[PDB]
Amino acid sequence: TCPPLMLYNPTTYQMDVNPEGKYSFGATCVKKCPRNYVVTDHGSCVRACGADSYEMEEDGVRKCKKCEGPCRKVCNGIGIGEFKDSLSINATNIKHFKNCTSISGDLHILPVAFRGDSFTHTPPLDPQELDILKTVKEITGFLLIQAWPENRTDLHAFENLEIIRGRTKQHGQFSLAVVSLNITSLGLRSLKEISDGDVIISGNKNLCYANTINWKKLFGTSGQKTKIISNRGENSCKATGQVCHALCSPEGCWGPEPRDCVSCRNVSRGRECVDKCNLLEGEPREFVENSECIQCHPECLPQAMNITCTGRGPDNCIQCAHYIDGPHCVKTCPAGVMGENNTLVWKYADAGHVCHLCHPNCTYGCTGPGLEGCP
Amino acid sequence: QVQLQESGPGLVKPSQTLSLTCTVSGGSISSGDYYWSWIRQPPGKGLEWIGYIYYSGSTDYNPSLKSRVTMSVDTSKNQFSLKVNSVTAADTAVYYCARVSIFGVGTFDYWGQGTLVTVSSASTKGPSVFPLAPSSGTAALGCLVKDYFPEPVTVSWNSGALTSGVHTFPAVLQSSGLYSLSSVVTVPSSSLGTQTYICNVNHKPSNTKVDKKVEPK
Amino acid sequence: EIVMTQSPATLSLSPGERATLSCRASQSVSSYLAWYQQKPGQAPRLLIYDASNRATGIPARFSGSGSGTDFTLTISSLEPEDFAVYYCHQYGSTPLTFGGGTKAEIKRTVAAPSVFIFPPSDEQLKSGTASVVCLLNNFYPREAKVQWKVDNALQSGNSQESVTEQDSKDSTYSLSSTLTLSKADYEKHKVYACEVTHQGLSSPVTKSFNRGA
Ligand SMILES: *[C@@H]1O[C@H](CO)[C@@H](O[C@@H]2O[C@H](CO)[C@@H](O[C@@H]3O[C@H](CO)[C@@H](O)[C@H](O)[C@@H]3O)[C@H](O)[C@H]2NC(C)=O)[C@H](O)[C@H]1NC(C)=O
Ligand SMILES: *C1O[C@H](CO)[C@@H](O[C@@H]2O[C@H](CO)[C@@H](O)[C@H](O)[C@H]2NC(C)=O)[C@H](O)[C@H]1NC(C)=O
Ligand SMILES: *[C@@H]1O[C@H](CO)[C@@H](O[C@@H]2O[C@H](CO)[C@@H](O)[C@H](O)[C@H]2NC(C)=O)[C@H](O)[C@H]1NC(C)=O
Ligand SMILES: *[C@@H]1O[C@H](CO)[C@@H](O)[C@H](O)[C@H]1NC(C)=O
Repeated sequence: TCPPLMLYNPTTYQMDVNPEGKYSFGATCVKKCPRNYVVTDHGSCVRACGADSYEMEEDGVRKCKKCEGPCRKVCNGIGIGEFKDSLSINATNIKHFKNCTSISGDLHILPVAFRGDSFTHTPPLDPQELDILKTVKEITGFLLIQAWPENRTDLHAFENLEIIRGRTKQHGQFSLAVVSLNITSLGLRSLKEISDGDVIISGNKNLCYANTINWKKLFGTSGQKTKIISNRGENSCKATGQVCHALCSPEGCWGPEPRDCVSCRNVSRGRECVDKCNLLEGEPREFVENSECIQCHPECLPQAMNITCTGRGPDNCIQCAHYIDGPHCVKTCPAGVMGENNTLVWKYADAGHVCHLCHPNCTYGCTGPGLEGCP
Repeated sequence: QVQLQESGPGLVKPSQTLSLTCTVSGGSISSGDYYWSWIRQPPGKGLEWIGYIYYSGSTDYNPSLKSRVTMSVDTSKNQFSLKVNSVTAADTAVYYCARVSIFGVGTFDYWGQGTLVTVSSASTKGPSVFPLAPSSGTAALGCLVKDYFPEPVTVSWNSGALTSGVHTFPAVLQSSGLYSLSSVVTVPSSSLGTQTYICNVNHKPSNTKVDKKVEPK
Repeated sequence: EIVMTQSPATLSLSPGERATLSCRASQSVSSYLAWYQQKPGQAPRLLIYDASNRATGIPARFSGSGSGTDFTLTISSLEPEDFAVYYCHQYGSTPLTFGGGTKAEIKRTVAAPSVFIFPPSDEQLKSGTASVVCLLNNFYPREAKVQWKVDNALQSGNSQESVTEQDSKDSTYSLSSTLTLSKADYEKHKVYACEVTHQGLSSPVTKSFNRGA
């Protein structure tokens, strides 16, 4: 391969960024998969986009990036697929989801379900294999849970579903429904957009929280009825304090484990509420911003005194568990690194500060600026 | 089309057990569109909600009722059913079975007829259907239903076709620890002779159901 | 539980006039609330659910109204055929509770106690006892004390009366008392007499017969 981007330039100090030699996978350093073909992530230049992961066209050029991850499989059913006319999921049949991103049309965990059906040769569903299924993050049609195995306590398997699109409803109005289950917190930590249709949380009855949500906030339409009905009365709920986390924003929660928060009383850490941040006390490294609680660069050096990060990204931070290099605190100092006008530089290694340049070719490890470097 | 007939025991002995059965005319008990429920009403009072049952386990009963009830659902005869055990002096009332609609109204929308059940010691009694031929310009005959327990007695004239201008007085707790009540209908004085009246009386706890034809005095 | 406190117990009003009714729920039932109507002998009839909407169809005059902890039943202009006890009925939080009631009675003119007096029988006394029953269609209003006269003087109390509820189609009443007596004491007198004391007459009317005759 000829060089992608540029090659170690010595002002930026990060193999940047243009041009030199071109690109290809067609076994020909030119440019660039003309009309025909796309381009791999790894600086190739292929055709048909590397199944995992997808295509994309920033700046009219057809790069092809990483799915991150699950990739996106849209599935269908129940009745039709797949699937085809069939009460709830069962039991069979649930297997037809492994790796469903999001799954057009509705979905019923009805209890003719785990019960098993004979009448149609169908073993009870295993609560286990109901975690199929956290691969799901969207629903075109609607959720409809009237069965749910009662030594569960939330809608766990449904913990990554982000969205209940419109798009069809249980009866001609009603997009999410959770009629009379045994659980105790909805457990819908990733659903914050019910596109359209109505929520009805009927007769749950050990069911705390789930009426602290400001529902309208998730509703992308006009007359969005949320009918919270016959449930665990909020004193029953106050008497345990299945109250939202102390640590939780005024906004809400869905369980009580802080992760179950809606937005945070203090700051957040990457999916779950937190006390305060670690920018000052080590542990993942850490440093605040926008109230999220981002870690530091791997190559930073902590401190009782100082803080360890002025921000995200490698360079800007307080010190260095591997030398330094202009701004850029390098993990391992470059050595044999080509090119730029054909040069495999070739830089190291003065103590206290950064790396200094070598003298021609030297694939061997060369010291000072003077001469005595390469025998 | 749909309807919730309450059925079974008139009397129950104390410390013994109430069980009643509801049923389900024009609709398939077994679907998530409905909680099927029970409320009772101590005679002279507000309704008290008991509990209910979805088409899969999930009952929820009234804490009030102190763990005594349970519900359940024979799907054969397409019905569902009460028991209250430990029935007391104060359990005595009228049990309504009724339907809730979740997706409709979230509420009771069809109740059945309502059934009586008196909790109590001894002991059943069919009555006697004495006629009340009148004696004097538009007349009034009647029936006397006496020596009977338990209240409810149900009277009627010409099998529900002498409806109009009829008055069935409330309960009478005569000291005879028995019950009685007086039932009358005002006809045109003229022609007692012609549109005649056997009074279709009945007390269904006991197995009695007799209609004495009120002949003129 | 989560107490409904219907007020005010008892409401007599009179035709085409506005009727105004209300629970205060002990904690907020958001909107989850429905109103009902027990007419004697039958029971309930859901009328409004959620505040607010009338089922299908209850009569448009039926109205309510309310969110939070205080809601209101407004019957708009009352029939006679509005004679019932009316009920609150929450569904927000198990346990479901109803309110206290409100008995709603409708005031009419005043009518006249049209009395009848039918004597005991053989099919009655040929067992062991028998009882002479005196009537009382089809009058108004409430309080209206009886008077009994078995061949002669007094009175008082061992013979018993049973009142209906306000009639469904004119809001009259209807009463009935029973001189009972063993086949020996309603035997050992000749012609027992009825008298009623009625405000819609002058004139405590005596209407009776000899047995018989
Ligand atoms: C468990 O899932 C299975 C599918 O996993 C369901 O069994 C299915 O039952 C359906 C009813 O729609 C069968 O349809 C039939 O199609 C045949 C030809 O295939 C036709 O002769 C009939 O008209 C009939 O309707 C379908 O074959 C079958 N799916 C398969 C292939 O297994 C079942 O309902 C699920 N159990 C429940 C209640 O969840
Ligand atoms: C669902 O996604 C999984 C990934 O977890 C796919 O399974 C395979 O991954 C394992 C090892 O990671 C291998 O056995 C296979 O080579 C993968 N299959 C591929 C990519 O062809 C799995 O096939 C998917 N399941 C279904 C039902 O399609
Ligand atoms: C249905 O849920 C209720 C609540 O989860 C269960 O009853 C509780 O179970 C826990 C288990 O840690 C007990 O310590 C609680 O105290 C129970 N609640 C009370 C006060 O009754 C029940 O387990 C569930 N149904 C089943 C057995 O699956
Ligand atoms: C929940 O029920 C099943 C038993 O089959 C199992 O997944 C798990 O061990 C159970 N026990 C609990 C309450 O954790």
